[PDB]
Amino acid sequence: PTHLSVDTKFKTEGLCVDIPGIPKDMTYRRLISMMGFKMNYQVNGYPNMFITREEAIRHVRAWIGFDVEGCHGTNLPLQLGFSTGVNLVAVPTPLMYKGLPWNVVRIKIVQMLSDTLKNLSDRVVFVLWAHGFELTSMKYFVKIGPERTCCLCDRRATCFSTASDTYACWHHSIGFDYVYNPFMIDVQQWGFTGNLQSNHDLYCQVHGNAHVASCDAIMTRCLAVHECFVKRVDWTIEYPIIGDELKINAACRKVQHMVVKAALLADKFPVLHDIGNPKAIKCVPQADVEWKFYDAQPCSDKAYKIEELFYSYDKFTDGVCLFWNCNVDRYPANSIVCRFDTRVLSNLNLPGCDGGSLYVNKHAFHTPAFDKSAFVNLKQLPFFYYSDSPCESHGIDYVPLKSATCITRCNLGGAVCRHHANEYRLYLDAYNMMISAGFSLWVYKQFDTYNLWNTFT
Ligand SMILES: COCC(=O)Nc1c(C)cc(C)cc1C
Ligand SMILES: COCC(=O)Nc1c(C)cc(C)cc1C
Ligand SMILES: [Zn+2]
Ligand SMILES: [Zn+2]
Ligand SMILES: [Zn+2]
Repeated sequence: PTHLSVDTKFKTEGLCVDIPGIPKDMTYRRLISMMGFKMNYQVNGYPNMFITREEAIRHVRAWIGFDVEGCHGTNLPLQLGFSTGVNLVAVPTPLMYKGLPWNVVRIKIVQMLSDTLKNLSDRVVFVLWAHGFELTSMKYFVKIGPERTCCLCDRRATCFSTASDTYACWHHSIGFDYVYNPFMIDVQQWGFTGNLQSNHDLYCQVHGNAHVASCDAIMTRCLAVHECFVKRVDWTIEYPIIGDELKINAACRKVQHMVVKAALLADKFPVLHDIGNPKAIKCVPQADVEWKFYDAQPCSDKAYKIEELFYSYDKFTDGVCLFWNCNVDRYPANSIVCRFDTRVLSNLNLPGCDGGSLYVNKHAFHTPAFDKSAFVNLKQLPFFYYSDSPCESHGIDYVPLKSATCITRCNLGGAVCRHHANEYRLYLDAYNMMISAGFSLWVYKQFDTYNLWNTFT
């Protein structure tokens, strides 16, 4: 059971207002045929246009919500809405475009999907709340057949051009007019009571219903993200590397060791309460401190309430609390915090449910909306580099470093050595990588790097 059987049953009740008289008994095979496509008994990598919830989850980066609303349908104009906020009007002859024939609408669809998806995925998954018009409109912009490769590269073909009779991936599709071998999933097949807006609004207050097709496309995809990543969580699914995943993760580990090490050296807390991932390891193994761990999985729905995390019966007020990606409603004043900023624009961060974002880096993590009020008892952690390692080069040309934030014995002594200058510049690069990936760093108000200078005596 790798792919979705074309002989699987498809519930058609949601389709009968646009398509009156639709048979109750229906398979994906008959549905695809009714959509004007022909599968021709082809065992060439594309067994079905529709996919399972499990395949959809593995391909979350390819998700594009799609809705079609009849403005007046062979005789009537259709409004094509996508979760990118785009609305196109197709004539049979929140960005709104005026009525145009299918031959030009299809060119815009290819361009839009290609720019959105080229750095996210090898495919497109149309996420629907199917009522009929969206399925019957696909024949005007989609072509299907065997799996193919790009004419200019080795990636799989996602587009076709009738002008040159060629196939292309999302990176090489300029001027292509057809979407080739797209995938799709109907959210209505998952068993819901009531319409799209009533199910979406149960969990999300950030997406409204401005009554246009793109609003429904956005609500549709958001509801699918809620079901697959908020209410259901699977950390055993691995996602491919598409960007700076490894550098970002390495940078996070470097910054954590640095910040926690200097907080312990500057304020000498007797105990550190490490709250978060139950698989955490001490980030400063040589530190004197009493290291105590508290297990909390990443919260994917709402931030943890500090009262439920700390109360219900031990002394968190003693020493310092470390919340490394442990999203709480209000941090205590004695904290060291790393909190992901859901508003960050990146190829790793996908739009999520109710202000949250879906951060995909090896695993998918739905993260509650970033809230500046969580950090009221703390301040932003300033950049700094600290090193007690000896000044000794060993073993990439040089320019002398001058910086008030290079906290080393050589800078204290008046002149930064080559070793600490190379290490500072590498650390600053890792730091900038982590911040630009969306991570934010917060610290207890008494934290002062001036206290690190006397750790060299
Ligand atoms: C970060 O979590 C703080 C906290 O309250 N943890 C805790 C729990 C949950 C149960 C018992 C019996 C004891 C403690 C210290
Ligand atoms: C409950 O924690 C109260 C608090 O603010 N603790 C604190 C103290 C007392 C001294 C230093 C230098 C730093 C911290 C974080
Ligand atoms: Zn290509
Ligand atoms: Zn929503
Ligand atoms: Zn040095």
